[PDB]
Amino acid sequence: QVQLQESGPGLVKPSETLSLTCTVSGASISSYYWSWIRQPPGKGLEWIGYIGGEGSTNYNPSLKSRVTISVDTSKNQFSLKLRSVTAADTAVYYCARERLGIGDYWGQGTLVTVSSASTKGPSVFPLAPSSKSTSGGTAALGCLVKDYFPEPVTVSWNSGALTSGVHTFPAVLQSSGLYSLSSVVTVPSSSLGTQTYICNVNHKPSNTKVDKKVEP
Amino acid sequence: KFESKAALLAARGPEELLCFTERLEDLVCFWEEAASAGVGPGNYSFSYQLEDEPWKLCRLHQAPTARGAVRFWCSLPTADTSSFVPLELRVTAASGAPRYHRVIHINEVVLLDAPVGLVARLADESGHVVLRWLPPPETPMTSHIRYEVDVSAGNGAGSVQRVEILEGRTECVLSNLRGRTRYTFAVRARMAEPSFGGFWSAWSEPVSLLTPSD
Amino acid sequence: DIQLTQSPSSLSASVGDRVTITCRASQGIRNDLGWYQQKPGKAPKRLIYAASSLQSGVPSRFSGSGSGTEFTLTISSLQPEDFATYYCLQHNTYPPTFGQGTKVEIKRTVAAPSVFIFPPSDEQLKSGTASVVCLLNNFYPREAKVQWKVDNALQSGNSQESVTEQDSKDSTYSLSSTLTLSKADYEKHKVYACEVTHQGLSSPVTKSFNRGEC
Repeated sequence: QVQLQESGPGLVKPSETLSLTCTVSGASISSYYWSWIRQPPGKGLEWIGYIGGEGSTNYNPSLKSRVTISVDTSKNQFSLKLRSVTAADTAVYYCARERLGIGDYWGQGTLVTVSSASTKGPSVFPLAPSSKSTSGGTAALGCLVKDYFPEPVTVSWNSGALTSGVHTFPAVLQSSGLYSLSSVVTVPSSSLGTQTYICNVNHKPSNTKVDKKVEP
Repeated sequence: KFESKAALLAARGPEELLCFTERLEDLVCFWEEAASAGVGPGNYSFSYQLEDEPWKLCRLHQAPTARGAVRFWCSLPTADTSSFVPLELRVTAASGAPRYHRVIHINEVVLLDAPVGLVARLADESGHVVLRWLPPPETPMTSHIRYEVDVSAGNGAGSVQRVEILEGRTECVLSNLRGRTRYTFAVRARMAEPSFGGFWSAWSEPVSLLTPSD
Repeated sequence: DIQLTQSPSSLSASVGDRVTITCRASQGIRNDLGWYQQKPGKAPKRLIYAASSLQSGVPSRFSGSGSGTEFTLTISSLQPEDFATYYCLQHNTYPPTFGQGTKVEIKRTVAAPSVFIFPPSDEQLKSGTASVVCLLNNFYPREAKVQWKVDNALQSGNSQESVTEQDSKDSTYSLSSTLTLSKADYEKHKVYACEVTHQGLSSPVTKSFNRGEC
């Protein structure tokens, strides 16, 4: 087994720091070398630096002025420390295991946004089918995710049971300086009768935990 | 042996690291460049991993190359060396500024010693030279070594003829040689098959014959 | 830092046929490359390592070749799940650096956009704002022109646009458009419609809802 997960996501305000750590489980960190990687959303990936059970490190000349990589053996994890944050740090951040130039395996992926704006809570509303009693066939439904900051907003369906039909949409910048979503689902009205539609949202930055069902 | 097989390879690629392997027991890594008074072996650090173990040392040794440069090199044990499986090595400077981080397939850099015991004789049978040689010493299952013979006609003459010897053969007759000329024969060697690719060995030390009148 | 310039920038291939991607380096790195795959919701996965050695687990329809300066990754037979953005990485001369990043898209028989238009359920009206959720479940090609209209009149920069990443299973896009108006405007007007002029049917299709039609 090879597994990695990054801790404490969220938001950051300029010339501050980051406390991303990476939970390693499977093989012993004693052996291999580990890396972090950065990506401004739709622009390109940048490698930042490595570190082993060696203690030894290396940082990209584009961040060496800032960057620090840490290593705790008993904890079995490794921390990125990054200071002097700005609007050139608005990016996706992955941890990986350098067996060669990547690491066979990358960490799930963490988003961290950077601005003056602070945590903002998303809102949730059902969307019933707009039917009369005329003509049917299939059917679409859905919750909603409206006005929030920053990201990410994961939306499942009833403890992650339903699946085939989900189409969580990309967030879009409105004008209120706040993203917005839209999470639909497709099933015949043949089962709009023998079960109800209950999604369980999460937006960790502003810890929002909702449960809006969608009836006929 | 070393200096020579180092030389053979330094024949291309500037600041590149070149590991190779000889009798297929120990791999050997090396790179070059003389600079100034402030260097040394202890100046660099050579870390390897026989895929998935604790890291070790393609462990350093400095030497001056006859060309007036510097060479850094090192080897790795045999039983550990189990071919076909990759190997990645990380080579860093004073401070752990990295200068190489390469993956190398042991099986594909087999470099042989030059054949040897070269013997040319006229043919008690026409206008041919008959060539016999012996495989590079201490080389495992010789039976899959292919050779190539070269025929020079000499700096002053400045000419050639080349021949691909069947794998595992050590003889060959050389026909179509001008009368009254002086021929210089040299042989080289590579692992035939299967899998394990590599490089030509040096040319064996040569042997010349002066051909009789036509 | 070394520059890896990939091409074509993006692509569009059918299921089946043989996609090929190149990757040129500002300085020959020879052997020292990895190809990578980035799926939409997923952390990126490593197809090729050491320029040409296939990683464990990745399909054998993926391969890579090349050396020194130009590199090729080639997907021998395209799958719908083969949707993703691919990147070449270099670790010859630190720091490691990636490519621009060829995105590839799945050409797939033209499909019709099954349309819906849902009620702003009563709880969104205390926010004080109108927003109609007009969805186009499973369509192709992407080329979408959704025009909202209040009481039969085309509007200027009124709608709110979103669009999903191509499906892994049947390769179809889905759209999300929302209308912007005040609680004052919603309670006064009655007609609201999206004018889907998609290629799916040979004529436009429109769905609506009235507040006095509960």
